[PDB]
Amino acid sequence: YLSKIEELQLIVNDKSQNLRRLQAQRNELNAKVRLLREELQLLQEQGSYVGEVVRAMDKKKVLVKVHPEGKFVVDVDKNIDINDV
Amino acid sequence: AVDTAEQVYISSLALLKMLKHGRAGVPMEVMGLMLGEFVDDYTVRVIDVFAMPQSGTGVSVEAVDPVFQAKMLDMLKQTGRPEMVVGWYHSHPGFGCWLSGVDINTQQSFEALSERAVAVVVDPIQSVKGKVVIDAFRLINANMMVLGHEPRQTTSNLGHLNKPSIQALIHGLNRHYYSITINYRKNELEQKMLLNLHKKSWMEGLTLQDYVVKEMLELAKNYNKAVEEEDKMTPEQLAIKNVGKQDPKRHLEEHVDVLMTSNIVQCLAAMLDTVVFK
Amino acid sequence: RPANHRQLTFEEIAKSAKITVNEVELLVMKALSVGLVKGSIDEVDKRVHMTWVQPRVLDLQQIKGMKDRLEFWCTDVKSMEMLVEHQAHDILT
Amino acid sequence: DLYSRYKKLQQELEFLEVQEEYIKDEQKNLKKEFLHAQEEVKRIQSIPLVIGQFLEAVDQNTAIVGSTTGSNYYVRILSTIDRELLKPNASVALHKHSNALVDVLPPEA
Amino acid sequence: RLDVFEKTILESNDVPGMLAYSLKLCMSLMQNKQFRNKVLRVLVKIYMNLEKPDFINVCQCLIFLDDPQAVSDILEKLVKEDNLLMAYQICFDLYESASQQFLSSVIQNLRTDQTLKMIKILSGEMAIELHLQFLIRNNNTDLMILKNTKDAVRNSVCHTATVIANSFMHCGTTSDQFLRDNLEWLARATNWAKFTATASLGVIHKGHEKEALQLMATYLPKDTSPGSAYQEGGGLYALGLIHANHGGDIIDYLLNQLKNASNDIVRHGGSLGLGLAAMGTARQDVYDLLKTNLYQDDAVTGEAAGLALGLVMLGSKNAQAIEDMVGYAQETQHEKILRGLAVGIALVMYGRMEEADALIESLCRDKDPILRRSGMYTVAMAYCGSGNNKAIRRLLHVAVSDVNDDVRRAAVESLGFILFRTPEQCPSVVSLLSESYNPHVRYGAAMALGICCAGTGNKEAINLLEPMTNDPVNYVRQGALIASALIMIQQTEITCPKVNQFRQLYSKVINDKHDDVMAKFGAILAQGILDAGGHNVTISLQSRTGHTHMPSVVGVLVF
Amino acid sequence: AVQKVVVHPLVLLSVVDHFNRIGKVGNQKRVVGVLLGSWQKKVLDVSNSFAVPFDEDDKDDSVWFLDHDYLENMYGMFKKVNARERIVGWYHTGPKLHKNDIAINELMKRYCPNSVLVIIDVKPKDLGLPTEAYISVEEVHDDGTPTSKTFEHVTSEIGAEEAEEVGVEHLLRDIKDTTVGTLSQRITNQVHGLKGLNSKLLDIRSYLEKVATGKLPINHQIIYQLQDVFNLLPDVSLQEFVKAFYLKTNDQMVVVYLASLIRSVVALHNLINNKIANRDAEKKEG
Ligand SMILES: [Zn+2]
Repeated sequence: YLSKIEELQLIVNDKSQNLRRLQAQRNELNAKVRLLREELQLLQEQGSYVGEVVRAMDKKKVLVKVHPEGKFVVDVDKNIDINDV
Repeated sequence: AVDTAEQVYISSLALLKMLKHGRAGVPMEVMGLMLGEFVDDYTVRVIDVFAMPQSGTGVSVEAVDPVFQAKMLDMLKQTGRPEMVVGWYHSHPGFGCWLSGVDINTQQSFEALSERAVAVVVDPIQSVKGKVVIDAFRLINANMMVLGHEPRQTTSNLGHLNKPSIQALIHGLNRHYYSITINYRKNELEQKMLLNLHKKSWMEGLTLQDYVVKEMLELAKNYNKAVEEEDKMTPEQLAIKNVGKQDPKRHLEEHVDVLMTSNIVQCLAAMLDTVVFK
Repeated sequence: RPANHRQLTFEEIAKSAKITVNEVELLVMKALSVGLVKGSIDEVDKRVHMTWVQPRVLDLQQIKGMKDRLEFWCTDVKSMEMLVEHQAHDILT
Repeated sequence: DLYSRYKKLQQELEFLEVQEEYIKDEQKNLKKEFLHAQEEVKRIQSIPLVIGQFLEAVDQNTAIVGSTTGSNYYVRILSTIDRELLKPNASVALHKHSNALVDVLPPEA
Repeated sequence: RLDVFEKTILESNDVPGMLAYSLKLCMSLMQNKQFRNKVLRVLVKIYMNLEKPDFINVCQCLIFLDDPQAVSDILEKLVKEDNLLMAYQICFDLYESASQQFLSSVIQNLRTDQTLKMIKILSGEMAIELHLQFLIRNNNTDLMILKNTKDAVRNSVCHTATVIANSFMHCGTTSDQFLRDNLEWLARATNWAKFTATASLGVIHKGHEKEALQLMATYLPKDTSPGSAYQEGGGLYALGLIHANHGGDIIDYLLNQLKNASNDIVRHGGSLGLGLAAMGTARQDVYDLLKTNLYQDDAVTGEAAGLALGLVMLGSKNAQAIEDMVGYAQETQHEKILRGLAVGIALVMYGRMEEADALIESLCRDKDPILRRSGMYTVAMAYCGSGNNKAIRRLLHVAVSDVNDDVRRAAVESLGFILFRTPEQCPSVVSLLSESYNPHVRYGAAMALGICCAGTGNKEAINLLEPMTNDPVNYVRQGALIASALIMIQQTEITCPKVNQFRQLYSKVINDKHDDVMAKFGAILAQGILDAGGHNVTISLQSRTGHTHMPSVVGVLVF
Repeated sequence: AVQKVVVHPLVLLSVVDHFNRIGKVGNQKRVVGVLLGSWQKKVLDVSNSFAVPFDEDDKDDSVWFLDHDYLENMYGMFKKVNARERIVGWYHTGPKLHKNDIAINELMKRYCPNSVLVIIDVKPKDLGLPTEAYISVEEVHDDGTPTSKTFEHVTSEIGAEEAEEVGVEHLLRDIKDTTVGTLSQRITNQVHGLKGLNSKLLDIRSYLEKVATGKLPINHQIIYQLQDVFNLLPDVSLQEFVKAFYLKTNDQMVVVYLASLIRSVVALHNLINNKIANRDAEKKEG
């Protein structure tokens, strides 16, 4: 029972895991604050403008008539529908 | 008869002459030739990128002066190294660094004679530090659709070259073009001395200069009051009696740190006379 | 004398300079015209104050024994540099 | 088991001693890289500011601006400007190349 | 101190097996090599002092105390006492869990009916060929997945992980099925699919030792005849695959094939094969000709030189392999040659546990992330388990504080080697590692989950990898793929309910054609490792005998 | 009367690759080259240079080699690439000088208003500054000999012009802007204290070797007339800044009043809103 108090009493010192739980959570927080601000090269290509659709037609095409411009028929992306037009 | 993922161990002077050639290279596009040595199949090196006269007429294949080639290599032969050309550079300093309609001829016009003749696109007139602005490609041709367009041998070099894959007409130009890999050499033979002069010079030269001190503190403390009253216009806005404010909208900062390091500077400046004197 | 009391009294001046009290003022205003020493001479105590001067030509024995100022400076500003850095040692960081 | 019940306690204890030392140092480095991230936000612009005006916002921090270039555009806008400062067609600042909001100026003309 | 120790091993009556599990428990709290060998050699002698002799003590002290003469003494007791049936522990643990260098030294010390079964246990071919019999008799294929992954073959992993799949299923089936079913899918061969289309015969023919040459009768080194030497070099590499750790003359015959006046066209695969063959045997001739392979100044065979020379000099502490391979490291003009030499000079010092500190500090002293990466591989092999903090402090410093992610990647591969013993705390530290900001180290954290928690029954690792395949980086999604294949070895659906989820889900994400083939690059390989054996076989990084199994460690870290 | 220039180390990387030439051509150990540029003001900027194939005899050290195949027609090249960046000087390594430097300067002085021998640093381990300039001087003596021409220390720096950090600050990958007062100041304390006081050890090298084994510039005219400036305050006991100690109370006035007041506002800054965020997190985590 001599040394048989000391390891369990050093387990009493394990609020270091909780104060560092806040610290590791803050690591995650501000590290992905950083990584979230790192996304902003997405800014650096595309001022992808508002489009002017009269109506769509078949064969996976639409009618976009751009804002001071004319009729330009194109294909669609994958995350919106011909139904969504 | 076989294709491997190549690599370009650059001399930094290549990109240095490209940045001079683009900075001073007034946004009219211009043309030159690249000078390295074809070391092996899976790597190439560029040891040199030389200069051109002011060919302000148009980028074309005719703009290469062969007597300038002869005298250039001759003046490299009376200097120490008689190396070999590896290809050609050019500059696209205005637009978004993608293959012009003359390049689509002169690339294969040059690599009809040379082996690889890798194009180099530059735009240092983008912005100042954080873009990586260099662009190189390897012309694949319609002769080589016999076997597949997949060297692949060492992977993740073309996988991290594939990681951007982003220019409009160039990812349109997956056809005719697969890029080449550009790493920057273990340059400690120069990075050593660039670091050493960089930090032995970019702090007060002989570094006994600042060791201005106090009227800048007068103006700075008047800053540090004139903005502190609007700093304290925030805890009144923290009195929302119960809760009437969406998230903290935090303006604690930017006046901790300025006060902190500025008056660290002032207290170590108060040190500085008791330091220099004894 | 390297030492202080650089607000010297006029007494050594009027003794060894063969000058009088009414002429120490001319003795140093003519030196203001000369321009090698520009003292802020006291005139409530009549003290001839020492400011910056043009020192000598050669003191070869003090070119050798300037160590008590030069090496003094070197090792003592070095030691006190080591002491400032040694008290702020482990914020090397 | 008085032979290894109490001595295996140190075994998985040394390791989180070392991680307890470690996460401190990782926080010591991420402040550096946070400063690098924040300064590298501002290397591209805010000397060369072009002028459009706001039109409408679709969603969170992404909106529509017409411009003094003639046409209209739909742009991802930063969290820098406060979310209500864009009610009229106010004098706003965009990018030459890549067209995104940096700042908004309320008066003009 | 051995005074109360000696009075309490010559003590009075309890179960003497207190001391038997106390062997492993003393080994569990062991810190040094100083009274480890002391207690290790005196408990076996207090079992020789107690009247009942023991065999688990020599089963442990042969692999921790490395005495080739005491096993010769009690093997004369195996010839004299004559009971082969109690002899199984010492005999086939000496076959099972012994170092090959210690195997050669112990068959040297031992030879001075069991008169020939003393040689037959050391060759130990009986378990090899009935293991091979198991590998031909048992099977459970999924060929529909092989076709729906065969749709995306290139000069890529599909051409290699189809044969990796049904060859980790069948290490030596001695039967053609992918040779038989097609030739045009086999006709997408360009230098690495050529190297693979001739090396895959020995891939699918692990073991089956005698019929190597007469099964590659077609693949003798004049019997291929394309215009390309890789279609004939990978075949001699496949001879090197078969002739692993038990050669005879064919080690020297691949050596002579390299020395039949042939430069870097046979060596293309045959040098890899030769180094794989004479692995750890510490030969001289292969070092003699790999010195001119080292000084080829061509890394297509030079990396084979560095790798194969590290292989033949496993844990050497040579005064000339270490120095004369670190010498060529600096003045070379490439660094994939330094990858070759990197893993070579890592493998040249294995498990020394206090010796290699001069080399680790000398190489992490330098500035090169490739050479510091070499140092991290070398500290992964010098240190495995011995978390004395002499590893982990500066190892963790350079692991996660450094500026280049490749040495960081090798360091998080080192973590899985120094953390094999108690994988309980390993979720609590590698889930923390997960939080990384960078692609290679995201992937390396996934690899730490993989090679660290290979045999575990963890579900938190799967819970980690699921957002790691919900990640825009494609190859950290393949890190989730391959690492989850390494968490789904050895275990079935009753172990964790994400097994069949990922089994059908990897085909489900290979249904998506618009993913990167880098995102599904090792998806065919995740299916193959997902049935490594068909859950028949498992990894052996730390054997159940008590001692680590070093060629498996070689396999995974060069893998 | 020249203070400082602006230095692009790009053609110093040309010094680096000519330092690669000389390691593998032959007997020429030191890097000697020619420094192009343009006088703009007392401040100046350099954009290009070149490196002569140079030899120098160890016997009768005034043996130069500056080829006009390498000067005139390469000058035509460098004139064809730009008319602006013409000659301004030359460069050689070491810190000191060799003998022939004066004549190598006077060779290309015929082309330039002031040719400069910036002595360059290829293996930087120095205690003071990097590469440094020397202007044409006529100081001769107070004795009146034929006119002196040994080009005197008329200094320089390493200035930074403009952008180039597309290359440079991407090529950093290591360094950080210290928010000054964050051991940047003690980097400076180390460098300026230690490197100015072993510069003072160079001064005691002067003031010991020029006392034991050193003649004619022993007290040249600028040793004693600057021992004046050394005799600003060298004094013996504690040097008695009697004015300056209550004047240093007047100094410490501003500093520690900003410490007390301002750092008490810093106490308010961290502590009050830290208690807000802290205790809200604490019990509103329930
Ligand atoms: Zn161009």
